Amino acid sequence: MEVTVPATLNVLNGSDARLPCTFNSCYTVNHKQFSLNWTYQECNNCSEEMFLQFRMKIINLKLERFQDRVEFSGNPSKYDVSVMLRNVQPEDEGIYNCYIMNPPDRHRGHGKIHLQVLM
Amino acid sequence: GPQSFVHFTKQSLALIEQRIAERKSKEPKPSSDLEAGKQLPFIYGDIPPGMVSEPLEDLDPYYADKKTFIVLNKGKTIFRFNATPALYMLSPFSPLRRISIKILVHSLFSMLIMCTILTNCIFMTMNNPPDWTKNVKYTFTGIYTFESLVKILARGFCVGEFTFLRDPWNWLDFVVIVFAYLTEFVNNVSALRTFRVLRALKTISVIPGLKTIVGALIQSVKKLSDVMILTVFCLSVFALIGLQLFMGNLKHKCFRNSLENNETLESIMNTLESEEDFRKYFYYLEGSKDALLCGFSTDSGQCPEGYTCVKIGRNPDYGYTSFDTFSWAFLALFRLMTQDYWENLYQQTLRAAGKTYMIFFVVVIFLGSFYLINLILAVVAMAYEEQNQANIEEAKQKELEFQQMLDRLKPYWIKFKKCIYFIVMDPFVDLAITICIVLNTLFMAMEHHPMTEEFKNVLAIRNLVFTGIFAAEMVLKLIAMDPYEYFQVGWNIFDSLIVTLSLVELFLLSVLRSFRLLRVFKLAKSWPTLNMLIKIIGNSVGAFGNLTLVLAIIVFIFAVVGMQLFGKSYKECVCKINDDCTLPRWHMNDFFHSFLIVFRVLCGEWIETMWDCMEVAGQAMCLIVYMMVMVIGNLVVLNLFLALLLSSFSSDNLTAIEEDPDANNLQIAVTRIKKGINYVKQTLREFILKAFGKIWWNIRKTCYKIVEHSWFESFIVLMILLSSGALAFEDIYIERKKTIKIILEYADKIFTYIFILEMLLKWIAYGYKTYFTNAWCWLDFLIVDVSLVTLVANTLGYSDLGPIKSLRTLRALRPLRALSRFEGMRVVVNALIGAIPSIMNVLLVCLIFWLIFSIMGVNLFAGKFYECINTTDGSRFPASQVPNRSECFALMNVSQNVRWKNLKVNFDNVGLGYLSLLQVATFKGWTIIMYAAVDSVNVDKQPKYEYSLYMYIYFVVFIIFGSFFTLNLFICVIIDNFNQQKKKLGGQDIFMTEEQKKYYNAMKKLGSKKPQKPIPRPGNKIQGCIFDLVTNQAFDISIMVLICLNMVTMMVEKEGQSQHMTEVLYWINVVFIILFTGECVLKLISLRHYYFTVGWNIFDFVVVIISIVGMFLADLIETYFVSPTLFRVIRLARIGRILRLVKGAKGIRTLLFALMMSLPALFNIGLLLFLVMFIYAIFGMSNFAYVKKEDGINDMFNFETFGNSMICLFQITTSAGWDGLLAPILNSKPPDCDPKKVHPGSSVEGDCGNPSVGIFYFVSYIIISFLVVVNMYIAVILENFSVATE
Amino acid sequence: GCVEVDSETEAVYGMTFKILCISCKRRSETNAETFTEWTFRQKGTEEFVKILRYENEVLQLEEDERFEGRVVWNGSRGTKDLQDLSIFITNVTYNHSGDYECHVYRLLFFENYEHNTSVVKKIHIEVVDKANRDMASIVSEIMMYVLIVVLTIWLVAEMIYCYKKIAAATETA
Ligand SMILES: *[C@@H]1O[C@H](CO)[C@@H](O[C@@H]2O[C@H](CO)[C@@H](O)[C@H](O)[C@H]2NC(C)=O)[C@H](O)[C@H]1NC(C)=O
Ligand SMILES: *[C@@H]1O[C@H](CO)[C@@H](O[C@@H]2O[C@H](CO)[C@@H](O)[C@H](O)[C@H]2NC(C)=O)[C@H](O)[C@H]1NC(C)=O
Ligand SMILES: *[C@@H]1O[C@H](CO)[C@@H](O)[C@H](O)[C@H]1NC(C)=O
Ligand SMILES: *[C@@H]1O[C@H](CO)[C@@H](O)[C@H](O)[C@H]1NC(C)=O
Ligand SMILES: *[C@@H]1O[C@H](CO)[C@@H](O)[C@H](O)[C@H]1NC(C)=O
Ligand SMILES: *[C@@H]1O[C@H](CO)[C@@H](O)[C@H](O)[C@H]1NC(C)=O
Repeated sequence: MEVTVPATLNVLNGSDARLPCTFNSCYTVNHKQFSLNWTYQECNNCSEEMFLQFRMKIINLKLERFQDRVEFSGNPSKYDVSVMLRNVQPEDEGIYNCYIMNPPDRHRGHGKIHLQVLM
Repeated sequence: GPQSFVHFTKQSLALIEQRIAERKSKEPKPSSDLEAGKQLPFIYGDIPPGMVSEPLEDLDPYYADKKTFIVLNKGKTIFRFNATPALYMLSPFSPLRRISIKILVHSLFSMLIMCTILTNCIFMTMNNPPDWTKNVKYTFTGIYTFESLVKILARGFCVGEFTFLRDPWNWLDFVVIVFAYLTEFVNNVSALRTFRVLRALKTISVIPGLKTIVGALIQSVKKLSDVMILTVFCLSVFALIGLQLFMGNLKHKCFRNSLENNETLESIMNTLESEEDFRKYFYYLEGSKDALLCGFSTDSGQCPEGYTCVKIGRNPDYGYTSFDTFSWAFLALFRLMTQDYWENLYQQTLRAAGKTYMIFFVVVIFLGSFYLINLILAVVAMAYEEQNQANIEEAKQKELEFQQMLDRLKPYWIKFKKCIYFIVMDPFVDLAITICIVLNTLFMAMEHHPMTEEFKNVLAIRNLVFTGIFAAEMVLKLIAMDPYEYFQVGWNIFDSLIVTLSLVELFLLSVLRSFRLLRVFKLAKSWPTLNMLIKIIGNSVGAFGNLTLVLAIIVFIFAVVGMQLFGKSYKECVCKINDDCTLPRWHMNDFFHSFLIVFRVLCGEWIETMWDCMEVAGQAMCLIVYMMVMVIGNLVVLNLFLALLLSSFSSDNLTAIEEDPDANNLQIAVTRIKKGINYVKQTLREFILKAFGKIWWNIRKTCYKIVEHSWFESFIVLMILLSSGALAFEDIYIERKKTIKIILEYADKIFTYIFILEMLLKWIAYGYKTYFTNAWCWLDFLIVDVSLVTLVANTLGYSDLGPIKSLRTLRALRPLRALSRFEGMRVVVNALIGAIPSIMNVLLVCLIFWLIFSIMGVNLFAGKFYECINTTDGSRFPASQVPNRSECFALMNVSQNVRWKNLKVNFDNVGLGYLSLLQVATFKGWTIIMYAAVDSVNVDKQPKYEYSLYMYIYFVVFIIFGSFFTLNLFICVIIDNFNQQKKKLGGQDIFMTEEQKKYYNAMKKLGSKKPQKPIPRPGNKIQGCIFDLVTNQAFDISIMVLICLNMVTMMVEKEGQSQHMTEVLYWINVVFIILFTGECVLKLISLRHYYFTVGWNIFDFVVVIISIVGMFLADLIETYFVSPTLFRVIRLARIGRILRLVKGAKGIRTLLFALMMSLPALFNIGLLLFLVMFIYAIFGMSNFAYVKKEDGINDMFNFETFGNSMICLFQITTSAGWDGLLAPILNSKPPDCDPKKVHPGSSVEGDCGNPSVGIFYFVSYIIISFLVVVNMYIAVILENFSVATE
Repeated sequence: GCVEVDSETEAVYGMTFKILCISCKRRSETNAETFTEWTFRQKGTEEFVKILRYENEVLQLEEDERFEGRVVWNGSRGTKDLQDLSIFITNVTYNHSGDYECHVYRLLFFENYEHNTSVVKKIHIEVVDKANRDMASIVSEIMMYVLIVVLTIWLVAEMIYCYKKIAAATETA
């Protein structure tokens, strides 16, 4: 399961941020097992934090500083799990993680994206 | 002038454009011995050294005028270029052109390119190249750029009539170099690196000779237009038939009845998705991936109680086996026509659409796979044969001209040395050595798995002493004979290699112990057929060595291409071809396994791999790749087979040398024994003599007069058939049919009494002499005597005794009396007995050769096939636990359901070696043996997955040698024998009665009226206008196009089509029918009373009528009564409107004439085959009616009845899956069986069979079927040759 | 490897009789767990009253004077997948004439489900003082004999006719 992501992402402050995570899995994705793990971490030393996932339906945990700004904007059936960042601020600058597990393919996918904000 | 060697100069150029000036002011073909790459004529003699690698004048007069020059080299090979300035930039006298053309002609240049190609290939096979390679790749691209620029420098890319572009093979150079450039920079995802593979095709032109080989192959494929048209035609027609009959019958599945919680089939089918889920609802036979086919008929498979038949679901085999649509129907008819794994097609179709549809498969397997393959073989052989004569007619011609043109131009060591050389006295010591050889091989043939210790000790020491003898003989000879000449002789050469290797083991490969067996081949000196085999093998690496090489490079290309396209796909896309989510056992991730799949595709087992391929990496590419492999390989392999075989027939010798011309050891030592045995015969035989009323004649004429009366023969034949049917009624259901049982028992006595009276009459008619010198009479005598032996025993109550009981089982031979009555069967048996001496020679050779292979196998594998499976699942327990027998037995003593179990056909002994090799050589059952060989570790050690992976090479070498070359020997021998026989008869048919002969000659004569009746214009004007209307050259063409449109309207149908589209096709059909009837009645208008004078017209008429009545009757039967099966059977009658398509075609009408021409002889052979099937079926019903339901044997394909027995026998007539039927017969002891099992309602108490009679039965059948089918093959092929010779 | 074969109906008096009742499964492999019970209506009477019930490996018998001591199991033995459920009457009496039928109550156990099913098979038993050979045998015995003898004649006679012709042949000779 290769993951197609842009390593570095520069988005203008206050604009919309398209954060594309995609994969090419040869097996038909079926919603009754396929899982998406959406996590982010700032500095390597500081801890990873989870904000979105997908077990049966799209789950948003509505976090502090991630409140009312993140919604799922992709559809897993066509291998697109992109998300949007509404009206980016300087704060969300950091390193974004999309973890994909698509059974019955055993290999657990992993995309990494660096998001930077320009004034 | 043979000295016309001058340097190419400028004043020549001032002269070359001179003539051309006035040739264009005034308004011969080039010498066939001077074109590029060939050799310069000898008449010109030697080239002065000052001119080698220099431009020379173009001596060809037709090229003399043109702007051009020729270049020659040390190899005397012609290089012809054009004298224009390079790209109109560099004149032919620039120094750079000079040095570059020298470097172009250089032979080390060709060696360099060949070596770069080979290293390129060895790197194309590494699946995961590492870092160094990207750099190497750079080097390779550099070398190819250098070799391209060297040519195009002198060669040009510009048009001077001669250029880099013109020559075809350099197009490949452009495509490769450009693809190297693009992707190195641009950086389709599936097929990135493939086009590199195309570099390896440049082996074709760098290595010399192959250019002619590929030319001849593409010439041989030229004459396949008619045959491939006919093949697609026939497959499409049988696809229409199969699609009509079985649309959607493969989607019948046993469905639950007690559907809980108020759900219909619809409510549940949508919502079902896992294999496991389906099992909760359908009946899946244990351990299979597909649910069971069932049927709505008595003759079909039956659902277990509580399950009812319903057509809902996917199709079996991932959805790839089905007659649902024309495309899958065509694919299924192809897998039938190539007889690949049609065991499952046969069983699935018969299980779903009932068992009486065997007929279809009979008609296809005969008229299709048999006939079409025959057609292809025959036409390829004809083309290659004409090509070989094309070479030979030039071969003497070229030799003849040269000879006429050439003619027209005109101390102590010496004593001991000669002593031992005398002691190498040939007529004796060699025979002693060959005896040592044979004793050795029959000593290594006593290898077997469980050996006592002293046995391996004695084996060891005897080998040692035999190696001692052979090595001593070698040194005797090296010393006595001159050493320089010891190595001169070929056998000596072989033998020296063998003796060295022997001393190698005596120093000790592990395998090489097995290589003392090669010394068997020394027997070839005095055994002419083994000499023939060695010459056959020699012509594989010898003259016909280029062909072998093409085959090698083609298989390499397909291995690398398949790997590059599908290797990753088989890795990510795999959890859908193995539920454990590991690679399957036969795949294309690596180069070795790619190669293995390509090898199997050549062997003809191409569809299971194809389904896996299609499931894993898409349907378009898999099909194209497999279908390219199949065709290319099968044409080349055939070409190789054919080339060798035609070299065997007559080109090996023209009796140039006698049989063993110099006095052979067998021919001198016999005399030294002839002087001995006669000395025995003259001396001691002398020494022992020294020491010591007409009324009988009248009645004989009466009885003899009766016996040849026609009524008598007819009556006896009638009794034969009644006896044979009485045989057929005795199945396991006879405990029911009481009155029939009793009538059969009494009829037994009646026929016994009749036949006894027969033999008594025959005695008096012929007398014991004439009667007892005739074989048929001896056979009938034996049969009647065993019959009356049985009768008497029963009366005396000793019936219980076993020999009598086991003499009953011999009652199945009563059909044999049928042979001597039908002449056709008699003459076929006469022909087939005529040949058996030659089959004895060849079978002995193939037997000794397989013996070498079988001892090789026994040394390698014996006893390593043991595994410790778990019965519940059926799985090898993992090698991590159960490491060895010892921990398999501790396990067995702790838990249950585990048995340290063998393979039941393995390499434990030599006899089992033979059985296993027969299973491998016929490609049936071979996969499980190979799978267990490549898991081998060591005796008492648990096999590991693909641990000794590279043992597959054993079976690869075995297929190539014991299966390919031996069959070639057999086929050659059989053909010589048949031509020998034909000639002895005087060339007449060898399989037809006299009657058959006269009718054959007549029906040959019918196809000879080229010119026909006048058919004059009829009187009345308007109908005369209709006359010239219908007789237009294009009116019939228009009809033909209408038929083709009809054909496609028939193909458009599909399972599941909408109620709309069904009636749309319905009216298209009826408008077609109306239109055909109209054109027909138009024909009747013109040829008043004359429509019926040419047969094809009656064909059209009857097709019209069948078409009309079939449509009417289908309407009636759908309206009034309910009848699906009758509906579809009578609806297929509309196919008649297609079949007239052959009328226009003229390349198909000759091949069908050939078929119908040959039909009688195939009817004869079919009778004989049916008789053999019948006898073997009665033996089946007697013996294996109660074997346990295991592998090939199942509920409906068994030997419990005449229907089922005859079905299994027809299946294995084509040798399809006889291993499956043999597997349960072999098991004889518990726990493999149970010998005290009471079958309910009958008295036979044994579930498991007799191995010995099982093996004899099945091996015999496959051999007899092979010979009768080879006779079929000869009949068809001989007619094709004969009818094409016009 | 079951074949279903009907029972014989003519139990000679005073010697043992074996009543057949064979019931194979539609598809042979399926496991099952059968038990059977047998019923009888005496000749001349209107109702079927139970006689024996074989389940597990027992042959529990309902008490009836007529069949109390003379029935023993001769079915399929020691398995629970009984497919042959026949019974044996040791000393046939005139009281045992009647109509006897059996019921097999199988419970095929399948992949996720079990389907209890029933089959009833009916037999008629007539007791006689002595055996009468089956009609077929008689008709055939007479038949083999008749054909054999007549056939000989066609042969024997024909030979005479020819012999005569041959005699005519000698006559010209
Ligand atoms: C032989 O195979 C059977 C079939 O799986 C094993 O029995 C299973 O054992 C597991 C224990 O992990 C249970 O969960 C399953 O329910 C069992 N299945 C059945 C049908 O009983 C058995 O353990 C295996 N034998 C050995 C020695 O491993
Ligand atoms: C069979 O395989 C087992 C592998 O465990 C061997 O048995 C072990 O041998 C090692 C080394 O001596 C020790 O741990 C014990 O003696 C055994 N342990 C167990 C778990 O069995 C055994 O020697 C192997 N060899 C044979 C006899 O085939
Ligand atoms: C069965 O299911 C149907 C759903 O179409 C429902 O209308 C009906 O009431 C159900 N019957 C029972 C007895 O639950
Ligand atoms: C199995 O293991 C037990 C353990 O005590 C031992 O007594 C016995 O001999 C072993 N073998 C058998 C066949 O029981
Ligand atoms: C039937 O029983 C009587 C005694 O009641 C006895 O005389 C006779 O031998 C018995 N016959 C058999 C076959 O048991
Ligand atoms: C179902 O099984 C029971 C025993 O559990 C039995 O009494 C009953 O007769 C069976 N019914 C059928 C349909 O056979």
